[PDB]
Amino acid sequence: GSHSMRYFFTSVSRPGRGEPRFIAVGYVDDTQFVRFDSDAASQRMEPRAPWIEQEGPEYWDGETRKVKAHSQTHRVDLGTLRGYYNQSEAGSHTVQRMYGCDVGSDWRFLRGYHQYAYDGKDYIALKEDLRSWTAADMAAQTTKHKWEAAHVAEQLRAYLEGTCVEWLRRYLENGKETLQRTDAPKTHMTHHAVSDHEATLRCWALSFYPAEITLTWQRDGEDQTQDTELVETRPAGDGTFQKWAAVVVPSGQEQRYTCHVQHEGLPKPLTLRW
Amino acid sequence: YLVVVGAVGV
Amino acid sequence: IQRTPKIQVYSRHPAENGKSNFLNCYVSGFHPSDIEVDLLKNGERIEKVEHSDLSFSKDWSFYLLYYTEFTPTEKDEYACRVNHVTLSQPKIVKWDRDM
Ligand code: NA
Ligand code: NA
Ligand code: NA
Ligand code: NA
Ligand code: NA
Repeated sequence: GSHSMRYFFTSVSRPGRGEPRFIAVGYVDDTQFVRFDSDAASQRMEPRAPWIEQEGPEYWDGETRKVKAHSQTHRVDLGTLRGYYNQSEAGSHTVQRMYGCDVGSDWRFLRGYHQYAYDGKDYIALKEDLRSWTAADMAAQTTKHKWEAAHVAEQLRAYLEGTCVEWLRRYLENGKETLQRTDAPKTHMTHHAVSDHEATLRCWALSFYPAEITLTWQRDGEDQTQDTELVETRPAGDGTFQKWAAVVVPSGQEQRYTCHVQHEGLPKPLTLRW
Repeated sequence: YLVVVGAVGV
Repeated sequence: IQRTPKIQVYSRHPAENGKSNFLNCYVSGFHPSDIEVDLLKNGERIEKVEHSDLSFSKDWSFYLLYYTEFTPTEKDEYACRVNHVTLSQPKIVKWDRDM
C-alpha cells in the first residue's frame, strides 16, 4: 500500500531569555526515524530507528547542517510574524511547519505537502497541485506574494516529486524488515456488569501497525453508534498502537453484538462476538 | 532527507 | 489558540500483578506545546520518566507520550498529573486496569 515521509518542525519563542526552543522530527509512515532538539546536548540530527543508523557520516553531517538552517529560518520567522501581527516582544509564540511526500500503491509519487501555522492556526499551505498557495489572512498573503516572486513552489515541487520520494524509497528498502511489515491488531473482547440489567462489552485492538484502524459495533448486523465509546488511537510505546471501542448492552443480549475490525494487516475484516 | 535549498522566510 | 490536553493513562501490556510493564500517559490535542506531565506512584512523582519528541496532528495540536517501567501490585495506585495554561489546577487522571 501507500507510504509517506514527513518532517514536523516546532519553534517556540522564549521572550524572557535566549533563542526559541526548536524540535524537528522525521517519520516514515508511523515510525519516527530522526530527531533534532535545540535543548539536547548533541546539536546533531539523531537516529531514532535502527535502519537509519547504517547511513554514513556524510548523511548525518548533511542532515545536521540542514536542520540547523531550518531552525534559523524559524527563529527569523517568529520575528517577522511578531511584526506582521503588531505583537509585543513580551509574549511566547509558536511556528509549526510540516512537509513531505506520499508514494502510492504503484510506488510512484502520489502527493506532496508543505503546511505552515502561527500560534496553532493555519498560516500558509502549498495546494495539492504544488503550484499555488492557500494564505489564511493578510499576513499570509504578504508571505504568498514574497514566495510567488522567489518561485518557492517550484523549488518545493522539485524536492517533493523527486528527492523526497527517492529518499523515501531508500528508507523503505533499508528498513523493510519493519517499515514494510504490517502488524495486524491482536483483538479480544472483555465483559463486565455496570448494573443488574446492563453490561459493557469492550473490543480491544492491540500491538498494531500502522496506526490507521476502524472499530465498529453492529447489533443484529446493523451499525450501532448509540451507547458506544471509541478512544483515540494511542501509542503502546514500542512502535505499535492500541484502540478500544465499548458498547452498553442489556445483560443476556451480548450475542446480538459484533465488533468489526478493519486494518491493512487483515486480509478480511475481523468480527468478534462475546 | 531534509529540503536542501535555503528556506525562504515568511 | 489555546486547546486543553486530552489524557489517556494505560499500560503497554495487559496488567498482571508482579509482572514488569510500562505505564503510559498520552497527552494530545493541546496548544501551546508547554506542558507539565508527571507519573505518580501513590501520589508521589516518579523520577525515571521519559517522553516522546514533540509532534503534532493535522489541526496543529500537539501530542506527547510520557512513560516509565513499572511493576503493578494489588495495593499501589498510579496516576498522571498534567498542568497546562488551559487548566486552573493540575489535572490528575488515575490509571484504571482495563482502560
Ligand atoms: Na493514502
Ligand atoms: Na538533537
Ligand atoms: Na541537539
Ligand atoms: Na481503517
Ligand atoms: Na476491559
